Amino acid sequence: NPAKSASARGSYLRVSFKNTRETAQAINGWELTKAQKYLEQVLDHQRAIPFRRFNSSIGRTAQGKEFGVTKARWPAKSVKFVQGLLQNAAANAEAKGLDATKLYVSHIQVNQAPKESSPSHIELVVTEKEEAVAKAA
Amino acid sequence: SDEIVWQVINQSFCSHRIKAPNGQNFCRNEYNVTGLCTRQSCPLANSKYATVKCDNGKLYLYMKTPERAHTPAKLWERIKLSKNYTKALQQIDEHLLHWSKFFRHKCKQRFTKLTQVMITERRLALREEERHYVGVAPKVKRREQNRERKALVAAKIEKAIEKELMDRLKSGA
Amino acid sequence: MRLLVSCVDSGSIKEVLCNIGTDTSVQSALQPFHVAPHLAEGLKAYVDRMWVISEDEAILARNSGVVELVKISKHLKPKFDISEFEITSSVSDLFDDAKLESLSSKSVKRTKLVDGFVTLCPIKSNNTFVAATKSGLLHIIKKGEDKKLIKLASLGLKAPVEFLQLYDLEDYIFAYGGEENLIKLVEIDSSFQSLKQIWEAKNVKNDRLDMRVPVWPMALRFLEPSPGKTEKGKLNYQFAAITRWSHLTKYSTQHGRKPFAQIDLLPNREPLSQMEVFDAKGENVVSSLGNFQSETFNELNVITTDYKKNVFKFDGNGRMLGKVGRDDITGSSTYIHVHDGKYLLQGGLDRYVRIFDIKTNKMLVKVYVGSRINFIVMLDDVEIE
Amino acid sequence: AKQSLDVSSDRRKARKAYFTAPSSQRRVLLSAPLSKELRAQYGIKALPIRRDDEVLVVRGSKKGQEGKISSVYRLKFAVQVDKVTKEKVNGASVPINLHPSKLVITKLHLDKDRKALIQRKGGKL
Amino acid sequence: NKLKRQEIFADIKHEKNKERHTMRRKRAKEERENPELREQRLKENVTQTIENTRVYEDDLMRYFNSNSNEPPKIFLTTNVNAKKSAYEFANILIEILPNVTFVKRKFGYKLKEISDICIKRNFTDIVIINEDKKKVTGLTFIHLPEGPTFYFKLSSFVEHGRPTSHIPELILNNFQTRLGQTVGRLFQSILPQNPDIEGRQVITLHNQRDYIFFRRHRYVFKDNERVGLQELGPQFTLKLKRLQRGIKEETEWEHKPEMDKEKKKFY
Amino acid sequence: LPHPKIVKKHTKKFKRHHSDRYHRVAENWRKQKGIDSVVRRRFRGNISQPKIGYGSNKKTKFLSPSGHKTFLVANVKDLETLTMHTKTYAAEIAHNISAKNRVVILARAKALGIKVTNPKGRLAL
RNA sequence: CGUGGAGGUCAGUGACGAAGCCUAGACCGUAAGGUCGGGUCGAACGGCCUCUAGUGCAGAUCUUGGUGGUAGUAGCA
RNA sequence: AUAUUGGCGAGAGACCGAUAGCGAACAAGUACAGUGAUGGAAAGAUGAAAAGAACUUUGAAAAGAGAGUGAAAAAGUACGUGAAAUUGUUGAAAGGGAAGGGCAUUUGAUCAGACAUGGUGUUUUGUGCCCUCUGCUCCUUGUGGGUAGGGGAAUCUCGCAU
Repeated sequence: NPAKSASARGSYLRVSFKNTRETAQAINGWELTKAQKYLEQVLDHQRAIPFRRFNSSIGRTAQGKEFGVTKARWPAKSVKFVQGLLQNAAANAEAKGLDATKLYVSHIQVNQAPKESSPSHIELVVTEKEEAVAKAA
Repeated sequence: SDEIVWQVINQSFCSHRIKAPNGQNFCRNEYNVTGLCTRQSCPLANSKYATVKCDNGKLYLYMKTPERAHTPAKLWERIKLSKNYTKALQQIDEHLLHWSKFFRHKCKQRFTKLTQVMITERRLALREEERHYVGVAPKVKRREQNRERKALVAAKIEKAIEKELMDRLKSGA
Repeated sequence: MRLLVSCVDSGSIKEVLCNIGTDTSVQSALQPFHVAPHLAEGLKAYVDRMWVISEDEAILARNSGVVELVKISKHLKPKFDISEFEITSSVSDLFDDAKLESLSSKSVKRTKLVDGFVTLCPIKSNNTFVAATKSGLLHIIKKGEDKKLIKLASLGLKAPVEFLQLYDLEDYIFAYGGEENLIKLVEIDSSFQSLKQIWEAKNVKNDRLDMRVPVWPMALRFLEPSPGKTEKGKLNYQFAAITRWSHLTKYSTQHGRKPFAQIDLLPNREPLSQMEVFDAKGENVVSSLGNFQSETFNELNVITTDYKKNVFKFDGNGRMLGKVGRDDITGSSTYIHVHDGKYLLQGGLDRYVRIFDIKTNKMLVKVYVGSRINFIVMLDDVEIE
Repeated sequence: AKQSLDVSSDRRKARKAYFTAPSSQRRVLLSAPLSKELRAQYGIKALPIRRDDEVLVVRGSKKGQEGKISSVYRLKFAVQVDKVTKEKVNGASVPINLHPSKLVITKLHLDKDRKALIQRKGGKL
Repeated sequence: NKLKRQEIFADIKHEKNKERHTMRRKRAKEERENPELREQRLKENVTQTIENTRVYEDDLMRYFNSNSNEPPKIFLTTNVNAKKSAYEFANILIEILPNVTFVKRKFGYKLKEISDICIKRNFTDIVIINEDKKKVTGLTFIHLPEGPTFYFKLSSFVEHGRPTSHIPELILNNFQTRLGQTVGRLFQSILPQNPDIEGRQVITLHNQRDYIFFRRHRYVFKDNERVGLQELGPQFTLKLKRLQRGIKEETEWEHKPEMDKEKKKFY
Repeated sequence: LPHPKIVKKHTKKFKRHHSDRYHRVAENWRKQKGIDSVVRRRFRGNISQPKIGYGSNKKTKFLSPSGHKTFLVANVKDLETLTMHTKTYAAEIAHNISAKNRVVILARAKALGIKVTNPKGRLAL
């Protein structure tokens, strides 16, 4: 339901496409708080991003073991854009009058932009996770 | 002549043929018996030529002599055909006296199908159908599709129920 | 101007007091000086037909079965003189609802099939009236010298009757009709005790499909009698009628019992009602009743109502002349009238009174009443300062 | 049909012309007609339109709105009309561009040379 | 030219965004000093939405609509020869409307003859659903004697609640117009006036443009001023057309896309 | 009609060789021409090529499932040529005929007894 | 069988949506192809009888334009 | 009288329709490259009207989010239609060192699938182009066409509704 979601686009972004595909997918379907915290931890080298498609010559680390992968890296610039976005999406939702505590990145998505440059659009979309229910006899 | 009208219109253009996908041809000359453009079936090649038409509910037997070729206005020579199908067929056979069994019959035929289309009354008495065809214009099929998405958004039903639940069960305790 | 507005959902009369140019739909525009409810007698008893007699006297008819006479009185409340309404006397129980609920073994469509009055009009300065009902009953009501009404004679007609129209072109008579109940001419006596059917209409020859053409005349007017040699045996009565079935039909009795011209006004045989005579220049061409004062059909022009939202104008030949307020009316129209020949009084189910100028086809007054209007009458058009 | 040889019928030569017509040629190209009352008082169909004349608009969304012409923006072949205005969301009034063939003159702005224009065309003031 | 323009109204839209955003920082800095000046931006500078800029009796209740004294027996039916989806719509109406005796429509029986049947067996309402293509579209609500009679265009429909057999609470939203509180005056009647509170089910009828939405829910409370709710029942919309006044004869309203040219109005 | 049982002979589409491998080469049938080609030499397992034997029974040709020959009707005059062949031809209303016009072609064809192959075209309820 | 234009014709179709584009959609024709429904769309187009031609593509280390894998690789002294 | 790819000015076309047509429909012999003689592109279409998105909000900036104008932003000065390659997301399916193809079926998902409703033979009535009384008019041959006024069904299925 659109009355429940807030989106935040960003376009023509001078970021490596390939890295973004990763940090996005990494964060796909996470409770916004646990999600934002995780991007701090990649910044501090606590946790790494499970690179999966575009991953040739990524040096294996234990931090990959969290996910199911051996290869994983810490990319700054990418994530810098993605938490920049999430921060925005959060604020959109607060204008829309939502519960931020239930929130989660329902659909994030990244596709290339016009061009040498290699720029890239991003659109993440966050949603209230709907619960709260009861019955009678 | 006629055998020289035919083979010109037959090939070299009878500017009222319909080529069916079938290959079949169809003289749409509002006068012919069989809808098909065919020698001894086109009212243009052939010079003696009959038909039934309707006008109102009045079914006439038009006939075209070859005497009258000089004078294209008084070409057809029509006759009201009774309206008891039984007398009507006898009515027909009377006039066709001594023509090509083609007409002699194909007219009886036209006559029938046209009569068994006084079955419009059968659609128009047992009408009263609560349906009637509505055109969908594709402008409307936007204004009435792109405006709902906007209403829903501007509605926000949840916050409305939230209001008119709290505001209900604060004065119904 | 001043108006008497028949209401149904409150069941009353609303007094309308405004200027020319008044609109209840624009806030920056003119607001009407007064709008007051009077005689709120409920949804079960609403006024069908009114008659205005003079300055301080008007006669009504309710859907309970009643016929009321009301004295009007003016007083003050800038410097506007509103009206007070007081029922003098009432003649009650005049419907015969049982005659209807037996006839319509599915005629067309009405599950409750309530009886009302079709006409409330004078007969001949006379103090004498005629009220006709769909049940077939005609009631002759006279106003007594003591300002108290008395019913003189109750007469019966072959129901159902959807209209009745008198004849006041001396140069007593009337003509009536309803659903599958053809147009018929009735001469009545000066005692009002005797009715006689001088002439009955014949329906036209079948159409293409040889089906019978439906007869359902909704309204009729008269035109001043035919000139020429008056044939013996045949009567002289020119009168046009309208049907539900989009037929504007035109009968001259002198010519014959079928109408000389049955004319379909619209496609699909659209439902039509109310035959209002008007002139193209905003003039009066008609009697106090409403029949056309002319010896020929071709000078005649008619405003009519449909059951969608459209109020049409036609000539005596069917040529469509123009929709009235094609824009502003959105609901059905119940009641149209050609006041003075220079104004229109339209107000249907969209619950607005609309006053239209005849000449420029332009809305003058739009007044929200909140009830479905079923009748309007103007009283005066003198402006207020 | 085209009888003279001096006149071309070519669409290319024609459009080009109209879209490059200098201001004075354009002056003629914007000819409102006169309303039926003035076509009788003046015995003439149509004039080139100037500033402070009254106009009533026929065709378009601004149907039956009458005004008094503000400016003949001849560059854009249009006539900004006072009161016939659109409202932008910042509250600022913006003048709608009507076009002289869709307007109609209700009241003229008479001058010496404009009186002489009517006298030229067969008028009677 | 194109490529001048393309490198102009790019740079201008790079000048303007800076100038715009600078203007908001120097705004935000003196907002930390003075809150009072911020309040004066919010009196003057309006959002100007479509709702802000909208363009501008008890005897009725028992005679035309159904009331709290009777059980409203209601006669559901489908359009001649309808398919699975139509019946897949019946069951939705069977759950939500009261003593709906669904019936199959059996050709002929024009309409007045139907009324005669429904007078006899003594119904309150006729409700009739239609399909053009394999989708449900039209929905009619006729009141059986006299007959104030509506017709609607469902747009939406869909299918995680699994509702109880407790009777659901009504709510209605935005109806200032008298044509509105006639449709308000419809549904008030056509759905139950029973509701048992316990079971905590709520059917809504929020109108916001002229698009009337309809949803069902499951409200639950916390003593901390807020109320949660889970989606239940069918998704939907309607749109009024007609209003016939007579059983079918006459009109009153009838949507024409002539409206829609208006961008506001609403009813 | 008590039509014969319509034999279809070959129901699969005759695709072009390799129209599956390359996106440039199209599903529109074209003969192979290289003399080293297997398709042209009709080796086993390789795609079936259109030959004249697949030709349909002349009695049943053009006949649609309904057992009517398709026939395009533009307007209500063109329809009324089949006044005599309702048992044999099916009035395909043509694709560009509008909404407002169609509803009229359906009125007649229902009345005449012509089975329209494509009703519910543009039309709703 | 198909494409651009010409003459002729269908008192042809057409903002109640021409053409184009899609389409896990239908029909026809051995096939070249033709027709229809649904979606997008926004201003012109089609059959028939004949004319005419800068007329039909898988390739030419084709010509131009656009985009991949190579690769986040070699690489940034 | 004849010549005439220049110049000055017209009128034309079974010509081309933006990778065509002059190189060039547009800041074109322009930008640009070369020491120089020279070489030399690419690039058309918002909309009817800028009504080009006010105002609130997130960000030092780049862009977003609400909200609105417009018939349409499924028309945003990256602007008519918007193909294909190719790319992301989601859903389904398959995957033990090859995939796509042909013949045939299975399963899964999915799409169609009559505003079909009579036909015939009888029987009540009621009407009309029916019977019958009186006509009026267009024309070419009897085997004519159009259309009024009355009356009447107790004869008549002649038609059509019940």
